[PDB]
Amino acid sequence: KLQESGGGSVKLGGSLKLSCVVSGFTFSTYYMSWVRQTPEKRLELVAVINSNGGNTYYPDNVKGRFTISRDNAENTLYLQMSSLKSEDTALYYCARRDYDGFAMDYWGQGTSVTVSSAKTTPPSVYPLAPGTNSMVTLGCLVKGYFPEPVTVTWNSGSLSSGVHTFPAVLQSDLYTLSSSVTVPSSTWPSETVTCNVAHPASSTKVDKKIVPRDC
Amino acid sequence: DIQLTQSPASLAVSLGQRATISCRASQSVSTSRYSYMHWYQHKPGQPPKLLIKYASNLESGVPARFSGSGSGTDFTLNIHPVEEEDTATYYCQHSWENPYTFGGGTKLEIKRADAAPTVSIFPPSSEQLTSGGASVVCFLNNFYPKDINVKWKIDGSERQNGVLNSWTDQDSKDSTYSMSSTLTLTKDEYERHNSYTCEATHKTSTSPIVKSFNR
Amino acid sequence: TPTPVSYTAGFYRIPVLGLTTRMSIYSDKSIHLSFLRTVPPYSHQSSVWFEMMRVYNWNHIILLVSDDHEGRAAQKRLETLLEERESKNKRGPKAEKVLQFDPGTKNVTALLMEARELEARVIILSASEDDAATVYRAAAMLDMTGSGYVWLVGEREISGNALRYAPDGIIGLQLINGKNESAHISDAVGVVAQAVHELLEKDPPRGCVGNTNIWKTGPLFKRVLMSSKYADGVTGRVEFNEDGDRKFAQYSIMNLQNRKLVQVGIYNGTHVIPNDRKIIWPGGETEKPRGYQMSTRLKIVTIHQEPFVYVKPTMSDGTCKEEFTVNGDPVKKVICTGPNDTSPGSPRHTVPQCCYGFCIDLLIKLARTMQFTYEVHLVADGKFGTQERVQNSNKKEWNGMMGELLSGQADMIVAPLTINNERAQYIEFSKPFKYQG
Amino acid sequence: SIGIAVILVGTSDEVAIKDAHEKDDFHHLSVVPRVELVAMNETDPKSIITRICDLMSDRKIQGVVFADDTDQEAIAQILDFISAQTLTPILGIHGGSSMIMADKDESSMFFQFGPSIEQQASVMLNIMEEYDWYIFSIVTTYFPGYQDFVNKIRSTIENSFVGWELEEVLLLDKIQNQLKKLQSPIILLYCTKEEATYIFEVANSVGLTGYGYTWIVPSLVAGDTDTVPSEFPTGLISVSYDEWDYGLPARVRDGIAIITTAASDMLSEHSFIPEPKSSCYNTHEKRIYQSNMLNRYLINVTFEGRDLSFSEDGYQMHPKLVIILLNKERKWERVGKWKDKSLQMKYYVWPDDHLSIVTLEEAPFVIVESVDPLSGTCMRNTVPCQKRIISENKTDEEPGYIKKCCKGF
Amino acid sequence: DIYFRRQVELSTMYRHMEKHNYESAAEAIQAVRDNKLHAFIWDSAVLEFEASQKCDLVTTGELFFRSGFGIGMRKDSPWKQQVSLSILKSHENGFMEDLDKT
Repeated sequence: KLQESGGGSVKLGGSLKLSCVVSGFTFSTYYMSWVRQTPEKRLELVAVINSNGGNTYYPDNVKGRFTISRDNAENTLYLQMSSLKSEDTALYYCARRDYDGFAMDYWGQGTSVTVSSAKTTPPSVYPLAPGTNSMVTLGCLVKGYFPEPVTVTWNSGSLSSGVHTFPAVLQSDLYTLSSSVTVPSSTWPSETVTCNVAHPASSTKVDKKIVPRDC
Repeated sequence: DIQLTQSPASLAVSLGQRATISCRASQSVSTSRYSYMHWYQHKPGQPPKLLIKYASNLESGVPARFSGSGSGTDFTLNIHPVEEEDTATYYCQHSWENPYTFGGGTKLEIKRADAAPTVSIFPPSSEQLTSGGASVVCFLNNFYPKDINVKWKIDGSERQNGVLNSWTDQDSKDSTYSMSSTLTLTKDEYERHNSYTCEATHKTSTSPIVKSFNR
Repeated sequence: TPTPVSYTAGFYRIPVLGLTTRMSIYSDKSIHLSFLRTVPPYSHQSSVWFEMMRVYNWNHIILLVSDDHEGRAAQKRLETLLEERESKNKRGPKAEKVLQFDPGTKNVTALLMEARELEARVIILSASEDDAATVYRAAAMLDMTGSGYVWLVGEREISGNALRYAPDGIIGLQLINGKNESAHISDAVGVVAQAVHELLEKDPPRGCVGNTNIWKTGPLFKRVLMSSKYADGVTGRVEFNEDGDRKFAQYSIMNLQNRKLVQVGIYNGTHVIPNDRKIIWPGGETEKPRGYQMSTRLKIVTIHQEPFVYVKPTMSDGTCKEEFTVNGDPVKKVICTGPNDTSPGSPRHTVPQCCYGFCIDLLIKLARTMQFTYEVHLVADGKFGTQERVQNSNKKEWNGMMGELLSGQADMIVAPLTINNERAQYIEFSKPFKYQG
Repeated sequence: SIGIAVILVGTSDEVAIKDAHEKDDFHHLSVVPRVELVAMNETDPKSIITRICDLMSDRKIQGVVFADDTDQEAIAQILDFISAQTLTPILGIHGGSSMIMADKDESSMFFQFGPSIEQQASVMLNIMEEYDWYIFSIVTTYFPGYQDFVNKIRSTIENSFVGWELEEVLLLDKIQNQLKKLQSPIILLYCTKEEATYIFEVANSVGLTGYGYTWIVPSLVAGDTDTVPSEFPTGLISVSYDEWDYGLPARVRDGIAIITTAASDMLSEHSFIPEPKSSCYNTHEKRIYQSNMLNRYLINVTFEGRDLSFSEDGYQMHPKLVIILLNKERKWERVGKWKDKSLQMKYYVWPDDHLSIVTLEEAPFVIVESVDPLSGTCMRNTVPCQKRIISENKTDEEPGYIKKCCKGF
Repeated sequence: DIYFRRQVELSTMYRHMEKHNYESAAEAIQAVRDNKLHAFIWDSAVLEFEASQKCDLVTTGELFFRSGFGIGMRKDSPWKQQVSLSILKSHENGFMEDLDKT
């Protein structure tokens, strides 16, 4: 249906062109708008544009900050952000297609934009694996890096098994997290696994095997 | 502008019960023939899909257990029956002469499966000490409700400082919430203690569930 | 329904006959001038239900009106039908309570809760079949599908969306089956043939080209078509009236039998003829129950008026003070649930107070006499209540005690009942207990 | 640019349309309201519908503001059949494009100019309470909105102090006998103006036109004041629309101002202009949206003080009406001006038995009474008693026009 | 109020009654004791009982109206039976006079 993209890490006052791909419909038969969803569960509706762009609307904070544009051939209308601040750290979606129809009906999975002035860094991942082995937990500590979002999957994306990814506290603007899965102790005192601590905003994919400290 | 107020923000009901989801406005948003609103749903990992139009009008094939009504400033929704698949993130968005105000946002819990979870405890490893931190990891996935009281203890000392939380959604296959935790220390305090333990209170645990390990 | 095709005919006026539709908006003689119909709109079954009294001698009904022109017009037709019994046992239709249907597209329980109280074993209405299917499970949850509850719906039930259905045994009707298109066409051909046999007693314009004048001979042909009686159609004698109105004086009566419309009988001119094969009821009965069960709870409203009523504040335990008479006998107390009204406006307390005076002991003696049970209330208005005009609706409405009793919200009233013509016009009265001036 | 269309069937006054256009002072413009058409002396409504398809082929049209120099409510019914069906909001200021009589659709968007029939009846109550006359009959033909009309008038009479106690209604859906049945010094009537010639012939046959009785009609059957039938009697007063000062460049500028203000709310608050349509049947796939397309900004508009709020009657809520009197030469002569619930004074021509009466205040035989300002100025059983305005003796001391009410022995 | 609205002669005083209308009977009871009000119109029984109980209050004339007190019943109620007959029975033993003695 739809895919909002073009996100990533950006500094305070920086620039970023957000992308919004049309997937499977004609594009100039309705009205467009764009929303941003905060991690604090607040709707930041960005802007309104027309199918010819003849009706561009911003709210007051978007006035003087952000810019909307059209790509009518590729059907991927863009939002060009500028003078970004920390309240713009949010997920970002789109909202369209009520067919006059002056509401909006199609929202997507979207992308994430974060606005912080810290330095992007690859993380330090170190395994958590007990050794009896009465109660076991196949985890890892990921600590001292930047930025969010964080995608920790296990065994190269083949094990779902209730992954529990952490929110952050920020020690010297390089935050720390953790990650933890438990398989039972009947199948793992020995069967070593890998772990994909993939941070897309850091653009890294590290590989750390989960080896037990004791037997 | 007309403002939307929704209650209860953390809805916890049982299945089969006619669950009432109220929405109160600050001004009448209707006329004789129609009204401007749209009520909808999504999972937090899912794209938003439209559910209810203008006060009540149904979209594509939602289960018809949901039945929304209300007019003027009041708006309701009857979920009869409730399914286990309703752990959703949702509200309605005000559109009456202003398609910009959005609802307060209520969240879904399911009062069905109260349980006591299995707890796994492991202090960090030796290769984990190269990062400088020390995270004693926890794990819990069989319990209701979501927000629990997590305590930690190191040789009798209360160590609520530096406690990381991870509350995830309740499983749609189990209706039980899931949580993992870490106790973030430094690398010097790890080589002086051995007993690192967590505590956690639920509905089926009058006493906090304590699990101790000897490092 | 091709509406503008009909609407174009209203300028170069053409006698038109309607084949299919039973919509009551086409009966409007202001715009739909010469638009006759082979089938009457659905208000004819209100006349069928006015025939249904003194079929089994039935005398109580509570109605639900679709908030639309259809239900309002059917209500007007049955209201004009109920203006009878001008002689010269008085067991005719007397319950006659009206509620509203169309806002029950979501919730009907506020109406059904009132419906289950007021001694109803009655049929109610025809409705939209979707909300009819909602009230079929709603009233079954409220247990209105019982044995004594007589149920009849009408024409829109027969549609397939009403199959969340109708407890087994509920009467349907078929007035005009009529859907032989040979019988639809050729009977109209005979009607217009008998018409033109008098239209030969000695020209419309060229359609929609410049001339917009009304062909007056069309409306002059309307009075001749007010005489074209065709007594020998395929559907029998074809009749008419001023606005459509086939006047088919026959129907056929069926009820459900495990969702099978098993025919119970027919109608013939003036004879409702039951081909009595099987009599089914929603509780699986075979009798013909009627009336209701008479209740015994009476909630009497009043205002504080010494020395008839002595509203007094109760003690800390909720009971009254054990006060005596002049001979040491205690005054009989009744915990009277008043309104909020411990202060003018809306006080936070809504406290049941005490009750002494004339009418308290009088009502206690009357309850011991008539041997019935007992409830109490006080009026929140505090006024006797006049027929004050409601603003911007030109309707004069009573207040006070008559704001509750004429609204049906209250039972019988003991009061300082000052008697006039209007209160006797709306409230039936006993003989004067205490003569006054 | 916003394609709008104006046509007045009959006029030749394009320079007034250019003066109403006047596109230089428009500092506050939306997308440009282009408007151009040509007139055609044709009453064929199917030709009008093919011209609607012609405007949709011209691809710019969304709504029109047009009229005709006839009195045909049938085309207003046609508008209710068609333009109220599809999309079209239409405002019409002339004659039958102003006179709406049959109904208003519930899914409608168009609107015709003029006040409500009960509002006009309220104007008649105002002027007849000024002249202290009382209707003691009523004759009325069959017309849409008649039972509620007589119910509203009678229910207004029931709340008053001095009312019109009459001789209840003779609905005319023995004509000379039925018109000889009711009698009144002042008679309130309604009849269709095409039938009113025959009805006034019957009234002349029964002599009701010759008894010194005055007849008051509403404006909708008081159609255009330049042609009166001879059987229409003399001395008839009526309240009507401003035919004297409200012409073409006022009405076209008012329509274009209402349309552009509805635009400059609809494309500004919501930043959403609707799309113009191309077909007259195949455009249905997007005009199914009985939706946010339905205008709320249409019912509340003012421009340079001239308000326009209108209810669901097809009539506005702030009308400006004049009161005209039919002379003996079949001439409608303006005698009074009715602004919003107020009257004007200048030409109170109130009209032998007429005898002058003088008196002096001596108790208890005389006025001990003021005039109540609100509820029936002379209250009950009290003749209005005019008094000379004793002013400064350089202007004229006005006889009358400060009044009291005489009770006394 | 309906009686004086119906009488066109009493319409002159009816506007003064509109000027000084009252919500409850206790207001008109206290107001003549505070001498703001000079007259209050009411049914005879309450006025005789209050003049007998409270002093400084007397009634001046006679029966300006003549009426009685009934029982309110919704129309065609089956309990219109025997209610006036029970009134006659309370008349038969003088039970109304026992209530007056009470």
